[PDB]
Amino acid sequence: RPMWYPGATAPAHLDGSMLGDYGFDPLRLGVNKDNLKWFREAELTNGRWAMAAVVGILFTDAVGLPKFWTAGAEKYALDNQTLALIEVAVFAVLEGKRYEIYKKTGETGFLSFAPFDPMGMKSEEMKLKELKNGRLAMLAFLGFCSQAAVYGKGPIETLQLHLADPGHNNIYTSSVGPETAVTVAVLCVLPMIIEATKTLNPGKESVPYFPWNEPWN
Amino acid sequence: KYGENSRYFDLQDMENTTGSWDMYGVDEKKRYPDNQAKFFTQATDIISRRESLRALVALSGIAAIVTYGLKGAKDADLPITKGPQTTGENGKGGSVRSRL
Amino acid sequence: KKAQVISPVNGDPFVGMLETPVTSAPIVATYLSNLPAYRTGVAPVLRGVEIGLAHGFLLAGPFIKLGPLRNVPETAEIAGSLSAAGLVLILALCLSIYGSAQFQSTPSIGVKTLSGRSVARDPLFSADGWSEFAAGFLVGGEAGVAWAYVCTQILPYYS
Amino acid sequence: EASNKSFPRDWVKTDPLVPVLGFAGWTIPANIGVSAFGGQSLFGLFTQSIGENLAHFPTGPALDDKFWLYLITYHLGLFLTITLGQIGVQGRKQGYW
Amino acid sequence: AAQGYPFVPPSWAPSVFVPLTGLVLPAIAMATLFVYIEKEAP
Amino acid sequence: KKTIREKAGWWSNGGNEKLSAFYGPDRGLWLGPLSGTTPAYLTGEFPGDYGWDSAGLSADPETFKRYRELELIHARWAMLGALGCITPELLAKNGTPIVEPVWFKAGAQIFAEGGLDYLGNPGLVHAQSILATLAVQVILMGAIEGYRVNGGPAGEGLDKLHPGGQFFDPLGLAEDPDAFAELKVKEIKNGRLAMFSMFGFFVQAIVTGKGPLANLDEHLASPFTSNAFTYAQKFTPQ
Ligand code: CHL
Ligand code: CLA
Ligand SMILES: CCCCCCCCCCCCCCCCCC(=O)OC[C@H](CO[C@@H]1O[C@H](CO)[C@H](O)[C@H](O)[C@H]1O)OC(=O)CCCCCCCCCCCCCCCCC
Ligand SMILES: CC1=C[C@H](O)CC(C)(C)[C@H]1/C=C/C(C)=C/C=C/C(C)=C/C=C/C=C(C)/C=C/C=C(C)/C=C/C1=C(C)C[C@H](O)CC1(C)C
Repeated sequence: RPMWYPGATAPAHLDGSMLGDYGFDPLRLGVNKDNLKWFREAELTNGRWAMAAVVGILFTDAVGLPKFWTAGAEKYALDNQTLALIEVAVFAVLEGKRYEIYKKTGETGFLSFAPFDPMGMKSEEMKLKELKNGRLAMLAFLGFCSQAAVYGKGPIETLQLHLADPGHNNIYTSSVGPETAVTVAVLCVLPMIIEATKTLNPGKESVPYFPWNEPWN
Repeated sequence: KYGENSRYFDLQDMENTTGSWDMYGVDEKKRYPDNQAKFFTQATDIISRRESLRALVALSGIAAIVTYGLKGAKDADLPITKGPQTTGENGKGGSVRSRL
Repeated sequence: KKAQVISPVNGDPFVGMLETPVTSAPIVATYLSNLPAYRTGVAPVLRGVEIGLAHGFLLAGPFIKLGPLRNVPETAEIAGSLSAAGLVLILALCLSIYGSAQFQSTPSIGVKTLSGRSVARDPLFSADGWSEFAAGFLVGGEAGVAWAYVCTQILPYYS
Repeated sequence: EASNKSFPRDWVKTDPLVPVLGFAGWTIPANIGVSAFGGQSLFGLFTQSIGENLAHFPTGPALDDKFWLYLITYHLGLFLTITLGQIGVQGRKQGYW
Repeated sequence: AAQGYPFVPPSWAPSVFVPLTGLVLPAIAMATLFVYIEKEAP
Repeated sequence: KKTIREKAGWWSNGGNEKLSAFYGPDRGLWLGPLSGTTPAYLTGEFPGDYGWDSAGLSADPETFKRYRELELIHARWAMLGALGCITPELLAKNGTPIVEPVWFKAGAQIFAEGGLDYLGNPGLVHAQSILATLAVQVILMGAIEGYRVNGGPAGEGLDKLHPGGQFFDPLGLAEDPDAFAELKVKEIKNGRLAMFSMFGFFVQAIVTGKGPLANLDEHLASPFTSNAFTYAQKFTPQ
């Protein structure tokens, strides 16, 4: 199976049993298996919400609407506090039933539809596509907020800015330029350090001395 | 046996011999209201494990202390956040040589 | 010259506790037995909630009346309640790591109750039991600190 | 101690006559007028101090109140009388003489 | 990052890292090294 | 015999006499102890049996189950009404600008200039025509109320009054048998209360012509002068 960098050897806990397993856990947060199940459900939930959020920010910035980091300060039909109140009140039951569905099944569900599948298109292929698009959408939303924090523009005005001058309107010519440049450089040279770790200790997995890892075993 | 004739050592009763006693512990199950017990058993379900409670502690404490540094020490109006509000002890480097 | 009060513990003069009125007076033993620490049949999570409510309500007072912001009128209670919340969180972490450290051996010796009937071991003194005890302690402590703030806000004669 | 194998529950041998007789033996003599008090008594001045301090009910007594003197002397003698009464009752009942 | 030499820390960096290094990292470290030292060899 | 914490009902595990007061022959009745002869067909196996068939309309069991159906449907509709009658008035006294928050004049809001602002906001519903509103209402309600009697997309072979599948019990409160049987009589008692209160809303709108929360405030201000008797002289025949 493909990996997060070419020729990567996966950790002993990321043995490809789950989907999206590109062997990515350099911090070994998924050494515990129940933690890994909870983290998979959390990955897919963060990703579902970021999918909806990315498409929503896109639909909002596509038309003449307030910017997504200023849309909360607009005036609405309800007061702020009652909005938050009803939100908490309904999400109480919603997330309670979702947590119950996780405890029962191990996957998500709406309220009682353990598998929210009106149109029965559930598959492992569709699961992998949901996971992949959800990771992509988490990255996309992070980028929305980040290049709306450097600039005062949302997704597509910044995209048009990059398309206007690709060499001069990019992340390395903005205020966060240098740190992203050095970060990208380190991330490019990192896998060879990791591959040295794998090479000079052939077959021997190493423990990185982390608190969540229980490295004394 | 144990409790009579000053026979303070019995192999069949090693708890009374060694002193493994519950001086005050009672084993009664009828303490709390079952609605309240259900509430407070359900309210602790997500943290009833060691690693999960340590995760909540880490999250909440990192967040509390980070937002303390960002807004809370200012909301508390700590002097380190307000600054000196004066010239300070700049020009008085010493009693002899008043350095900056 | 009769009627000696001080007795050895459970009649055993070699264990070394010397049952004494402060130890084993009827009212004192009644009070200590009724405390949620010594209710070895109830779930440890609920006893932890009760203990934590008490301790989180009491330890807000010092931070409120003696903290660094004790003299600013309205910021005092907020500051002290946040401080008590932090201390309760620290104590909950302490309890969790204590449950990690202590409960690994499962000692096989039984427990009696000063009257002969071999009671069971308290589920509190088990890893899962102490995990849920610390969970209950966190929940109850934060709730008790919050209610201490509430009582500063709503009580009539709160000076 | 070959005996005392259970820590008896009646460790204090309660005779309800003891507190009554101690309160009576201290307080009734505590209501005898002496000219050092100006013709008044220790317990009478004590009840008067409590009356004046009950007027301003929330705030507590002062330091120069002279209420504390009456309280402390009355309770010294009272606790001594009750203590020696219990001792004497359970010394006459038991042996000890 | 900042104008001039980049990688100048923010103004709020002390206010964050001094509490971290002093309240958080010592908590993590002492907890980890407590669970390590009370751990029993199987 | 029984200790103090059991009399308060601390322990919800050993409660088996909870349905004894609402089902079975030893239950509460309509006139209490002043109702001896319970009707012999109202045996108490259904929720809301207080032994009240004084007009005798439900002696036959088929008529009785049709009347039970009508009672529960009217109960749920009046519950939704009595929640949906006061809450525009509650949100107008909150400060949300609903322009005609009384329920008996809310239908005329669609004949205004700006149509029917939902929460007083043009960003909301903003429905202008009463005709398309009633058309989509009769289409949607025909589909739903026709799905109700013989099943449909949200359950087919379920009970005609209590389906409770994945759509009508999504929170799952009625999984337990005793909890479902207790919340049945809770439902029908809240529904009879709301049916009585909706009849009160109808009569209060007819003879006073003001808001029900306005009626509540005019009774809270003056209870003895502003009762139902100060409007008793409003239908005198001249
Ligand atoms: C022992 C005393 C006792 C009495 C007197 C009543 C009385 C009543 N209960 Mg009952 N209950 C009693 C015990 C208990 N009830 C209940 C639980 C219930 C429930 C759940 C219900 C009742 C209902 C009723 C009513 C049934 C008959 C009716 O509809 O009258 C109708 C006739 C009148 C009330 C008299 C008319 C009113 C007025 C005095 C005369 C008209 C005045 C106007 C000025 C006239 C002008 C109008 C003109 C324009 C035409 C009746 C008022 C039912 C109800 O509420 O119906 C309304 C009902 O649903 N009871 C419990 C719990 C187990 C009891 C325990 O002891
Ligand atoms: C969904 C992924 C995604 C995509 C398609 C883009 C695309 C773009 N970004 Mg955004 N960005 C992202 C994620 C993404 N970014 C994230 C996660 C961050 C947080 C670090 C940012 C932060 C950011 C800033 C601060 C700036 C941009 C800018 C830009 C533009 C120029 C590229 C550049 O200099 O940034 C390079 C981006 C990174 C180094 C971030 C990591 C990107 C990852 C590796 C994904 C790369 C794309 C992926 C392989 C395939 C995309 C899927 C599909 C659309 C084809 C371009 C429109 C610049 C711009 O428009 O200025 C005019 C700019 O100033 N981005
Ligand atoms: C498994 C699937 C689960 C799906 C659950 C249902 C999700 C429903 C999301 C909300 C959809 C409502 C849209 C109705 C049509 C509006 C068309 C329109 O013109 O919009 C127009 C509106 C804007 O219009 C504005 O309305 C405001 C309302 O006060 C103001 O009045 C403004 O003046 C007006 O301009 O656009 C939107 O509001 C779109 C927002 C949609 C997302 C809202 C946040 C929800 C995010 C969490 C979702 C939680 C899901 C669980 C809770 C529900 C459980 C049943
Ligand atoms: C039991 C018995 C017994 C004996 O024997 C005999 C007899 C007497 C006969 C019987 C009795 C009966 C009765 C009482 C009946 C009654 C009923 C009712 C009242 C109902 C209501 C009923 C009521 C109802 C439905 C109601 C409903 C409601 C609804 C829909 C809604 C509404 C609304 C709203 C939201 C508001 C807006 O703005 C509009 C509207 C639209 C307006």
